[PDB]
Amino acid sequence: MAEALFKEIDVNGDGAVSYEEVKAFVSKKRAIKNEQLLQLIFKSIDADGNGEIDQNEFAKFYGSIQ
Ligand SMILES: [Ca+2]
Ligand SMILES: [Ca+2]
Repeated sequence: MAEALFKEIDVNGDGAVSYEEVKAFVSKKRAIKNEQLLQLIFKSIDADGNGEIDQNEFAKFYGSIQ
């Protein structure tokens, strides 16, 4: 219900979540192996898609307020 979830999932306190981090987030709710969805969603959720999505990018992406 906020952006804190993005940083919360980042146990490494890096403020960035890569494709793996994303797939893991949803994996915590169930078991759904999506190679295509992961790749597409990875670049989609990532503003710059630079290996991982930064906290700032996620915030601005939340709600598609770009
Ligand atoms: Ca992280
Ligand atoms: Ca990034």
